[PDB]
Amino acid sequence: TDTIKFATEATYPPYVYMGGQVEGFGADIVKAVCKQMQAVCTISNQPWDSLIPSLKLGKFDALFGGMNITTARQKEVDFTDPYYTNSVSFIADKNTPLTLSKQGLKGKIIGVQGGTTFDSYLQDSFGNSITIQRYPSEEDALMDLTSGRVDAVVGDTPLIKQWLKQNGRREYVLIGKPVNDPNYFGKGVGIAVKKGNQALLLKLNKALAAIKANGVYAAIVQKYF
Ligand SMILES: NC(=[NH2+])NCCC[C@H](N)C(=O)O
Repeated sequence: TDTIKFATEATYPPYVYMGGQVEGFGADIVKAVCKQMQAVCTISNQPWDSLIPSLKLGKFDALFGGMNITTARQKEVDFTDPYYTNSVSFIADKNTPLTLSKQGLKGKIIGVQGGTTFDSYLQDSFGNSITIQRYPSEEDALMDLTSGRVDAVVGDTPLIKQWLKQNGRREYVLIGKPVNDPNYFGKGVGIAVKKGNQALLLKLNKALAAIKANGVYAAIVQKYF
């Protein structure tokens, strides 16, 4: 559709991040679909909480950036077909990037609410490579994270973000881990457009399918994953 404005908050590696240009897996997917569509595009970096309101007001045409498709979000916006698996977010101090793998988290302590699906996911995906500390609640896990007693926390992101905001901690940020274990697959990550924008949605879906078909998608995946 010749001109398309995308927005994200560039704070979620490896999906999106700051290279003063937005970079990352999602940024490359967006550039690739735009090329496929013969569209001219920009990616704007804006506060996470402003994105959906701005999409609804029509300031942007599309949102992306490690955005998990969820039933709740599907009530507010329309998503494309997913272009990668869903992400489990780890919350950690921004001063130290983490590689979210068995080797990258070697010697780290990860806090989690005990007995939850997040706890099971950590056990299955990391096994004995990490130390898991379990808490009665996400708040208790965060009390340890933000006093330096664990390295990262895994839990419900909207609740965690709410806690961090209420308690005036901007120091802690999210890192995305793609879920490769089919037992924990969700709908995936997708590009969001304004609810009812069927024309753009169809164009984006066709473009995503086309980059999958011509090898462009596979090369982008190989770059990051
Ligand atoms: N661009 C970003 N800051 N993305 C954060 C995404 C966090 C999480 N995956 C979610 O779907 O809510």
